[PDB]
Amino acid sequence: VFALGNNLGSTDGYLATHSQIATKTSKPLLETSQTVSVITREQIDDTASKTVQQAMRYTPGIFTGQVGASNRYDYVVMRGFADNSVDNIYLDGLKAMGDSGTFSSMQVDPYFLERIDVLKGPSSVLYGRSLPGGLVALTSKKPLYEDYRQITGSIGNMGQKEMGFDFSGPLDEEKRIAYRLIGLGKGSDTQFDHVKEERYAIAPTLAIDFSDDTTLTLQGYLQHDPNGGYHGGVPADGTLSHHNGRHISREFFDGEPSKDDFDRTQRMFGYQLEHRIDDVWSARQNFRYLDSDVDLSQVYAYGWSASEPNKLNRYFSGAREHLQAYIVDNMLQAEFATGAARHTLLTGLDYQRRRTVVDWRSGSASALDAFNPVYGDDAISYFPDDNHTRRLEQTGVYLQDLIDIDQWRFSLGLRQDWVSVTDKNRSTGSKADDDWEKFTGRIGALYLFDNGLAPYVSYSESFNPNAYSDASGTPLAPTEGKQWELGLKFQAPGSNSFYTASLFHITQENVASKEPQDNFYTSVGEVRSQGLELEAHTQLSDNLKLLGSYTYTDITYTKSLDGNQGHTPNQAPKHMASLWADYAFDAGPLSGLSIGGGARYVGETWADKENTLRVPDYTLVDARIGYDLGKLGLKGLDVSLNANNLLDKDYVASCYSLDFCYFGEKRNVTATVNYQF
Ligand SMILES: O=C1CCC(=O)N(O)C/C=C\CCNC(=O)CCC(=O)N(O)CCCCCNC(=O)CCC(=O)N(O)CCCCCN1
Ligand SMILES: [Fe+3]
Repeated sequence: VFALGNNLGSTDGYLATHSQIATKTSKPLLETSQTVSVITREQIDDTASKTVQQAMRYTPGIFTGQVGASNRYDYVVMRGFADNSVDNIYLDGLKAMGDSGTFSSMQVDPYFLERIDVLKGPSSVLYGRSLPGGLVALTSKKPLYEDYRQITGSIGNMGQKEMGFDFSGPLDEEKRIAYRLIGLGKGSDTQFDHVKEERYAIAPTLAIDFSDDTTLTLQGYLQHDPNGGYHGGVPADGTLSHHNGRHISREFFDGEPSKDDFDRTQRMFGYQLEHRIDDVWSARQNFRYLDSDVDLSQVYAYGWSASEPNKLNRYFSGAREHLQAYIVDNMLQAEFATGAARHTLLTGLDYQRRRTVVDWRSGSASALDAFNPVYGDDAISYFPDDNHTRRLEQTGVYLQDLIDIDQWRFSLGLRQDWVSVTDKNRSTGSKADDDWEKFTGRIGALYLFDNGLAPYVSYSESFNPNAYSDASGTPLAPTEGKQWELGLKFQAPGSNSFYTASLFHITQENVASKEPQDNFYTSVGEVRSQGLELEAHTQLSDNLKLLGSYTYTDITYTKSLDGNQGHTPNQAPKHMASLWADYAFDAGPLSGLSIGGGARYVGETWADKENTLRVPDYTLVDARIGYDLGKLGLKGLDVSLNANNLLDKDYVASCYSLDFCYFGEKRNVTATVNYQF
């Protein structure tokens, strides 16, 4: 029922059957001509992820470690495209609406979600401004039409506090009206010294059934991060090498406790409206408005001091940003048939308007003795202020037809966009003002075999506004992703196991490169990613579940005046592989017990785009044990005990630069308890 803007599959533990992220209507994973991965609530829960970015540790084509063990932002690197990777999250069908050009990027706390879909490659024909990596859609919890009431509390190493509830049920006699109220306060320290994480989040949801054929859902999300944990980055020289014989803490705080602040207040409001006209015509409208306050004040290590032996330079950055943004998507779907062809035709109009105000401050601070340092001097030789107002408008009209004929399943997509990005410098009084029309197209064919085997070709296209200056101080013409993808999807009919293989080849044009001392960017640049993703979910018995993934990424600068042509980028492991298992007990003394575990393997990261040194291929173990002490005879009460990186390793995640390497997260430990009623 409905299926326009709805997934409507069946999840069985770690595997789902349908997804619309590649479709904007429920189409089963096995018939869709794109690379989709679903991360279930159970996957997130069992695997003890604290972050959207953490959830996808076990997913092929995804690099989790762009900024290492810092839970401030969600850096998801899809197929080795890391430039812009914060701008990749879609919430309940609509863009997150952050500013990857300021500090105002959002975090959706997994507790509020129940499902993560992930699409790969150029995904713009339905979504618009997007990356050639792909994108990630968070389907949050919706109202349940019968009482579900649960409370949690997790304690962990690193002084981790979590406590949350999730209440839902019908308010109505006729049960046409249902609600949901999620909420969670959440503390933590981090491995890092003098950093504290906080979050306080609530989420009311009200779902109404007016007719049999019409349903309006009302959405609200308030989230307060009074502290942002850690976000610094320390040099290659004392991490990858020894720096004069010693080489930095796994807890090293490059900042200043005196002057350490991160304050993000996320206030969202929206609705999803669904109306069925005919058994042919259904139309949906999704809207969201966002309002976010970000206050930063960080002092950070930028490379070694010439004049002091074992101390780093420290520079200040400070922000007060208020962002306003609203996005709407209006769709119109005809399910109809014409001779043997089942036409599933969508036309769509989406509009998003964003406006950021930014007050940026910066300067010099004291240097810091990198091994066993002393804190206390916190004056700043400020630089000039830099205050902007950034606007962005985006109007999108798109049209899509899924043709079912015999065993063939065809996807056609066409989209027009009209973008307008503005950057008024309030300090200078100078405003850059650029407008763009670009046209994207997708085309995807797949034969479904009666045995449940399905090859598919697919060609798709991406676009996104450049983040650079036209050596005239103007936004450059936007970057363009093109993809050939070939793949093989398979599921025997009486199995609960699913197999994906993807061959991809993605070129991305007009990416900002220049002559090195010369500092005036030109847009003739090109990046080329190709490879093969292998993803496997398998049931053996009712208690056994498995995940296995393999990823080969050949990413190159096909053009760069940087001097880096033929240079493969940093933060892009050529190979990657992961595995996860979970065993429960049917009957006997161990019934209600679930032991689980797996491992992740990352390949070699380059520290720099000139490719001067690689980063140790690191390889981590995650484990857990859970007793549903409901088998004792306390029904609805259950405990989990999880631990990540069981070998408590001190590795670096990756490096942006040689001056900037990010530490891998240490052994995280959970113990958590749940009652339901
Ligand atoms: O090294 C890192 C990770 C990467 C990083 O923070 N960057 O500077 C930029 C690299 C990644 C781009 C992904 N975008 C974001 O994470 C959005 C927020 C962010 O951290 N940004 O860099 C974007 C802010 C735009 C302003 C440009 N930079 C600054 O004002 C100070 C440096 C700046 O951008 N900072 O946040 C402070 C620099 C301190 C380094 C601590 N963190
Ligand atoms: Fe930054």
